[PDB]
Amino acid sequence: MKNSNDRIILFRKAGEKVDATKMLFLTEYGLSHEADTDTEDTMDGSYNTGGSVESTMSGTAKMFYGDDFADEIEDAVVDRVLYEAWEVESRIPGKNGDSAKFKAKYFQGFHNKFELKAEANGIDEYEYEYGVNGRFQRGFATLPEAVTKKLKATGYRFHDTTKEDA
Amino acid sequence: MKNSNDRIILFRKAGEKVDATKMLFLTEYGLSHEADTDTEDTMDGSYNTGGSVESTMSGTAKMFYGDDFADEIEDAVVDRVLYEAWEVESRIPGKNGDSAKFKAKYFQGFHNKFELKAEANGIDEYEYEYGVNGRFQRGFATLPEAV
Amino acid sequence: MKNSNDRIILFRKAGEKVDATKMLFLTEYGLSHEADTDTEDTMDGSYNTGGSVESTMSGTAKMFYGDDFADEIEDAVVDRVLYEAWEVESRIPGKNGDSAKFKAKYFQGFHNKFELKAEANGIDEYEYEYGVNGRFQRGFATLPEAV
Amino acid sequence: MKNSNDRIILFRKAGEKVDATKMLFLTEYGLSHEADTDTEDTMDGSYNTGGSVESTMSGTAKMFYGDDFADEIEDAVVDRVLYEAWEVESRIPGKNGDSAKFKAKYFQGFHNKFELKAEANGIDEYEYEYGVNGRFQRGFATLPEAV
Amino acid sequence: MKNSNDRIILFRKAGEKVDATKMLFLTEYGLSHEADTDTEDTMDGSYNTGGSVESTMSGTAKMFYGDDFADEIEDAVVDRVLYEAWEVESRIPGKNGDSAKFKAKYFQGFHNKFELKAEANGIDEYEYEYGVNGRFQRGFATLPEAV
Amino acid sequence: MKNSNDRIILFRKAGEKVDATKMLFLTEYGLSHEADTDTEDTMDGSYNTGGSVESTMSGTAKMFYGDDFADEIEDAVVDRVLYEAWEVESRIPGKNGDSAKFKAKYFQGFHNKFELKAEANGIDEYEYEYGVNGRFQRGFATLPEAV
Amino acid sequence: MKNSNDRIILFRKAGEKVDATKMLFLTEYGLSHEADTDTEDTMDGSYNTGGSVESTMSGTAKMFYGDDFADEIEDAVVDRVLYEAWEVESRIPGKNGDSAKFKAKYFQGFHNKFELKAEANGIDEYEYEYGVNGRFQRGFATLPEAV
Amino acid sequence: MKNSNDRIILFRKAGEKVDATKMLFLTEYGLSHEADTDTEDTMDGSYNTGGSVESTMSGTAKMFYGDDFADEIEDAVVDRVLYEAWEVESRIPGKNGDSAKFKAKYFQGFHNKFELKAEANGIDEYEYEYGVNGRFQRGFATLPEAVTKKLKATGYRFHDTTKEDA
Amino acid sequence: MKNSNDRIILFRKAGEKVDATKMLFLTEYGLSHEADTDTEDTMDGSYNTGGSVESTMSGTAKMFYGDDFADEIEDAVVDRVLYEAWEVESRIPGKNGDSAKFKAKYFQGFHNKFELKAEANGIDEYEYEYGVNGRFQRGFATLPEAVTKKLKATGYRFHDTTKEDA
Amino acid sequence: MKNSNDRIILFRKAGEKVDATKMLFLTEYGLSHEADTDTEDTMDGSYNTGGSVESTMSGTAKMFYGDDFADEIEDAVVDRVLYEAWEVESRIPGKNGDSAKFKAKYFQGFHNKFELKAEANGIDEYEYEYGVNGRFQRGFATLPEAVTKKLKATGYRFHDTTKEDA
Amino acid sequence: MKNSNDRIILFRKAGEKVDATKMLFLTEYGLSHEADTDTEDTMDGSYNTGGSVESTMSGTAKMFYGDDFADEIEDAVVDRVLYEAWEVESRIPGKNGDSAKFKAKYFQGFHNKFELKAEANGIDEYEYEYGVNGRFQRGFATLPEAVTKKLKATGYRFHDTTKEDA
Amino acid sequence: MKNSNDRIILFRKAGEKVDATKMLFLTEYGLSHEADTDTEDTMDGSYNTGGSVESTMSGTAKMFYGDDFADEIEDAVVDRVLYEAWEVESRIPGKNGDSAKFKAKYFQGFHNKFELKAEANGIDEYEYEYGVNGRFQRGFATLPEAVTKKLKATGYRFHDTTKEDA
Repeated sequence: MKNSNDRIILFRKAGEKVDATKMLFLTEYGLSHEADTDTEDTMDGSYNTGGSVESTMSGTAKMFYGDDFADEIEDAVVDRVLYEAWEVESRIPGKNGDSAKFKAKYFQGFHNKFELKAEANGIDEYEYEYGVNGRFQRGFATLPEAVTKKLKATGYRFHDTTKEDA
Repeated sequence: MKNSNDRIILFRKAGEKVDATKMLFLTEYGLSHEADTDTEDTMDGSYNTGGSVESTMSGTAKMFYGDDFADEIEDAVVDRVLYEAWEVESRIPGKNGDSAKFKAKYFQGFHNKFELKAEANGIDEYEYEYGVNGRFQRGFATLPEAV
Repeated sequence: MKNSNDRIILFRKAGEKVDATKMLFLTEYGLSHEADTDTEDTMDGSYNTGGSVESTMSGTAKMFYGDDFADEIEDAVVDRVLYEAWEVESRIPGKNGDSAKFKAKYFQGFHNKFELKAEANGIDEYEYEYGVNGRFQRGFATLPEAV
Repeated sequence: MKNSNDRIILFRKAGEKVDATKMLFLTEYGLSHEADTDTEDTMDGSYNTGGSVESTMSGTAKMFYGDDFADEIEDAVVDRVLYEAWEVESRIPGKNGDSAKFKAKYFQGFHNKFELKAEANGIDEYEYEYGVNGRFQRGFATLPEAV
Repeated sequence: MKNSNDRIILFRKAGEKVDATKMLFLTEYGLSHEADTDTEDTMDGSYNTGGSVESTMSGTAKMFYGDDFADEIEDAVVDRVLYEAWEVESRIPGKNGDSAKFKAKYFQGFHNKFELKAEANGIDEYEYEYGVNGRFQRGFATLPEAV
Repeated sequence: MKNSNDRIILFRKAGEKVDATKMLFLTEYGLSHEADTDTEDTMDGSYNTGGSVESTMSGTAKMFYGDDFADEIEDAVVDRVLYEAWEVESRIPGKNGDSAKFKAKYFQGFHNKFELKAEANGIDEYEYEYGVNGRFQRGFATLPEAV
Repeated sequence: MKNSNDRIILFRKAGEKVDATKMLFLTEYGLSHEADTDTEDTMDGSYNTGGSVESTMSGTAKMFYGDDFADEIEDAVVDRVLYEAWEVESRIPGKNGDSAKFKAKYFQGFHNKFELKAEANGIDEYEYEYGVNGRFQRGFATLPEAV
Repeated sequence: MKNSNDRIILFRKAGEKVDATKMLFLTEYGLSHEADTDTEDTMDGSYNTGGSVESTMSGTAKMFYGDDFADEIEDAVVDRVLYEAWEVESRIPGKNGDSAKFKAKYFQGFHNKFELKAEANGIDEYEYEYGVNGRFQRGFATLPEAVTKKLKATGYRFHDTTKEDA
Repeated sequence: MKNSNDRIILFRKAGEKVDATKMLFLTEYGLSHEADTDTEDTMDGSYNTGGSVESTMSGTAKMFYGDDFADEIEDAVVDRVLYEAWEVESRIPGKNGDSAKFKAKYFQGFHNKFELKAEANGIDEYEYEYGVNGRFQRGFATLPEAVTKKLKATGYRFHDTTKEDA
Repeated sequence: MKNSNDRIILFRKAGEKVDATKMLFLTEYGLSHEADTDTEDTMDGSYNTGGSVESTMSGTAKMFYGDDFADEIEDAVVDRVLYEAWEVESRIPGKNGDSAKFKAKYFQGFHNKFELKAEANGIDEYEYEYGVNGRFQRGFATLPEAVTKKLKATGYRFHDTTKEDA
Repeated sequence: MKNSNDRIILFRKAGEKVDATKMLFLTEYGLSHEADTDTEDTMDGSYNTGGSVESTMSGTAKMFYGDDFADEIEDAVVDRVLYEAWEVESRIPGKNGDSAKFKAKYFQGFHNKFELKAEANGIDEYEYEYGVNGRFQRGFATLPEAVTKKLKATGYRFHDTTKEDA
Repeated sequence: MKNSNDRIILFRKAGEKVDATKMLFLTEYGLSHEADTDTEDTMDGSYNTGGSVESTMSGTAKMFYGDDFADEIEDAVVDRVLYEAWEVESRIPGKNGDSAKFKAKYFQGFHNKFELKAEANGIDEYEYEYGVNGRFQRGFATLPEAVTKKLKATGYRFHDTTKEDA
């Protein structure tokens, strides 16, 4: 009972004191939290001791002229830049003394892969896989004004005919 | 109660702000909104997916000598230029200060198809299919030359 | 023995509790229940799978000046708002205290399609397809304005 | 030589042993047996696979006031309840002690579809498709109320 | 120059050597041979594959009281028993000692489909499709009861 | 300006050099050449692939007593023997020493389908589809028996 | 207002610069431009892909004795030679120094299909489908022999 | 002759003394019991000695707004929390002095994997793979009231027209 | 020229003195007899010495309410119980002084895998892979009365209308 | 320009002095001759020296009641019996003083794999992979009378109506 | 909002002082920037230290008669010639004092793979995978006149009838 | 802008002084030039030193009665015979004092694989993979008369009716 369009992605470069940057035009998306069971089994029983996680998140996108962000992702991949990213679900606001904040999943890592593709008379898309350093942290997050105005994204409001407006 | 010929239909390219025109000699005009909803099953119940809606309109008209508009359409379908159109119902004016402009639906998209047809001893007829490209807005619009 | 025009058909948005209306100038109305049962074979025999049933109803009607309801429908198909409808058979009242309300079928779902059509020197006709979204309930319902 | 209207057609739910009824105002009734045999080729020859046979019957009838059976059918297609039906040819009685009961075919399955239809100034017609779910048995069956 | 009704058409089960019969009240009868040849391309040229040929025949006829054969057919399509059939053209006798037997085509296969149909105030009609299962042999065959 | 019945159409098996014949009682005859060209897109432009062309011809004719040729055709489609055919237009002779032979198209291939059909109180009609198997050659050909 | 028979239609092979001709006895002629636009969905919105447009034209005409052009067409579809065609509207001359040449559309491509057809006691008719292979240019062109 | 809808899943966190939690809107489901044959073969015979099992269970789901359970599953995967889960088949009640209890398969472990996915204008689903510590235990289990009332799940009962009810 | 429906599967637990148990509603089926060629090749020739076989049989099924057998299979997989199973082909009876016996393939082993699956409004099926200890043995086998009566499996014989019978 | 139907397969067990046995109702067929290049490359050149081949042949079939041959193949697989097999192409007879003989490819080996499969209301097919000892030998071979009469395989010749014949 | 047709590929052989060479008739295209996380994890934390990248770019093409370039690519693959290549995106010109220059991605390497394919009555295409030495460099690049005139690529301008022009 | 039909394949056995042999009825075709980058990376840079190539060429064909060539290929694969082969593209003749010669790619090796396949009422095709010793050589090659006359391959010229010709 939840449309994915609702979820939103925010990015930022760690040692940069600026507001986040939404990721536009991502078609697919995925977030895998694997686990490796450090289990040691007795000869007369069994036990699990620990777990080494291998979290990660995958996404696609469509490379529109306007934003140069994909270039930043690529520079991160090739230059091994640390990036902090969080998916901040819209339409799930705070409960107690929190209304503009929104549910989230904040995690940091390095972009361990990035790969585009393009065909004739076709939009040129790409796919990035992003690691996750350790465990992620959840917590209600607020959005920056820029992302808020983008979220609206109204399309071609009513214009008029015979030269009143383009 | 509305005679079809009351429905007036205009087009123009987005770039050409000044330009204005109307489609002539319509025989059959048909709008369409097609909702893509295919529920995928669930153990505890079922959910009805909300999919996109590819609305489109198909009209057939005739082709005479004092007009080339249909040629502009068969140009656009190929060059894939953008257009925007106005489905205005006449005899339905504004409410307060918009009386000169009658109710209409405005939508911007491309012409997805052009197909004309000839028949020995008969006037040639051209049909066109136009994809609306998103939500269709409402309001009122003013006609040119009072017709 | 029932003349089709006895079948009365109402719609309204779930949110607008107060709102009420009826469809007018129906020409052909058709309900449908489609059972998806495809047996998959078995060595010892065969089993008939029980699949979902996507019931839907399609109606065509005319479009006149003193009404905009059809416009609300061509709005909903796009905006994909929910609606709920009432297929009430008149001349069939309650049994004990429900006489004013006649038998009907109630079901809530979306409008899956709108397609109108024009024809030179003729009234424009709009057709609509509505998906019922689940089991259709039975009972009796009351008409507005005694008609 | 048999006039179609001689073919009589009954239904009832398996659970309701006592219940009995008949379909009324048939216009077109059609049975069908569809053999799925697709030979897959062989170097030394060819073999004709023996596949299942999904037999089904489709009937259209009218809908009047003194009956709700068709409503039970449009209920079953949704609720996917079992039914069992009798295709009895009248004017064909038993041979020794079964004269009161005429030849018939008996088969139990679900109603796979219901689709009714209206038309301004005309009686509404409902069509149904019933899947037989296996081999159809033969014998003789007795009518109710001598008709 | 041959009136269709000259074509006589017989069936019988392989097991029942003694049994013999004929199809009655044909309205439209049609044989078919369908060659599956799909050339797959080649750099130096092209080769035309020689595929199997699924020949089949479809006939419609009427259904009266003094016959149950059609019921045997609607039995076989389900039970998927083998049959063998004779497409004999009358008025074409042997050449030397086979005059009593007229030219015919003999082929053994299953009945792939049965579909009957009713219509208020009309005789019910049953159609059948029979798959021939291989090469169809030729020669002459003798009719029963001189008709 | 050519009346269809001027088109004369002959067949014969490649092996039987001496054999010659003609098709009789054509009602509708139709040749066809189908080009398979599906451009696959390219970044710098587009290229139109040059694919094979499966030409074929379909003719319907009648079936009388003083001929069995149609039976040879329904034999070939099954046995998948080769044939070769001649689409000769009469009233179009050679130019220098070929006047006795009229223009024609020659092509060798198989008969891809045979389908005859009967109708109570009517002459049975057989249709055939022939695949040409490659380029069709041109030239002039001589008729038998001056007709 | 344009009678169809005003539309004049010429063809010729690219190699044969000198050659020129016209299509004769058209009955129905139809041009078509088909835009392939299938939006693939996006989380933040939707984008309408701009795909290629496979324009093509289909015409049917008659076939007489004093012409072989149609034969050249049924040759090209097979040999897959290039051609180029001119859809010139007569009664529409130039503007300054091009009056002798009337408006026309020029496009070069292959003939994608040829299909002729015969009918006892009637003139044979050949239909052709031509793929335009890219953008269609506009301008004016001169007729041969003043007709 | 058994529709899957009947089977029901119940979860619970081990060190939590509360009633179980149904798992809503699971589309697919699977339960694999692999085995590793600790077999030793003589030079003049053959033998099987033991077997190391690698049981596990996989499931999908659809992430509706109402419940935050998927978040709990995820927290488990990343934090290695032990969970006890059992599928309790409905419509198969107890035989002897047991009517409210239902057939079941009880097992506990750790969630070794969790991974969601989401596309444009599409519901956002996910897939979790859950290990099984050792052998499972079967036994007739009773459901908690909450699960019982959910099981009913009637939909949009008959309302009325012209303002009597929404 | 042989319909698979004809073949029939019989199971039994080894140290149990009872009659076999047919396996109902198996859709697919398979029986792989791999081999490992213990071959030693000279420098001036070649030779095969022996072969280690890895026989096994795979099957699916559909989990109808009536029978609890699938539960027994599962208990085996998890508990490593030795089972003896044979496919006994119907419609191929004995030749010499044997009429009720039927051709067969008898083999013993442990169930090395079992795994079910189920989807919405779908029958819940499963798949099991069963090892084979060593070489199997062929020999005409007789069926137990229970399996014989099941084999008939007639469906909804002719009942009557207007209350004579359900 | 060659229909596969023409090719024919003959089998025989080595230490058996009898005539071959055709393999009926094989749908697919394949014959792979892999190679392993024992190549040694200098530091200033390259060389191929030898090659170890891994030839083999695969086939399917359809298990008709009449013949018990598939059982023999299976016994070979599980018992490691040596089998000599040759594909003898029909319609390619001898050239010089040879007319009844036919072109062929003769090879010996052990059946390294065999595996059947079967579905509901479906014919029960199988697939066998057969090794090849070393290099095969080609040479015109004659067929046994049995195979010759089978090759004809005419179907349901013209019978007669009204009790003259079945 | 970006058609791939816009992007353009330029090639050149390193020790050659000539202008670049566009690559015509490439259908697909791809550019993968993998990464290998040289990460060392403490026993009480985690850390990433470095990253070894494995960039590369893949493309197809269609082998038109006119150009012999594909032959040069092949000679490279087989001869291990160093090539410098850059994708220079059209319709994204310079910003400050730069108008003829275009955005780009310049990288050098060796062609680690090349492979064509061709079917009957089909255009003969090919696929090449090209490594990337280290990190690539971005920077606004200008095109050579040759590529500029090719970019236009107008098709069959208006000719005339009855012998004025071919 | 090049149809594959144009390209032609020529084969020959090395130690045989005869003219080449075309390969008829090949449907598919492929020519892969892999590379293995003998690269050594400093701790403060990177370098490529050499490359070991693994070129090869794959092809299919259709086994027409007329030619016995496929048998020769097979004999090679099994006997490790060295063959020299070159694709000589038609419709690309010599430039300077060369008109009958045609562009080509000459290479020799051993046939490392060969494998046929055949189905019911289907033409019997096969697939061969052929290695390449070292680097190939390109050079304009002339064709042998035999191949030239085959290239024409005209089909069923105009015959005549009523017994004039078959």
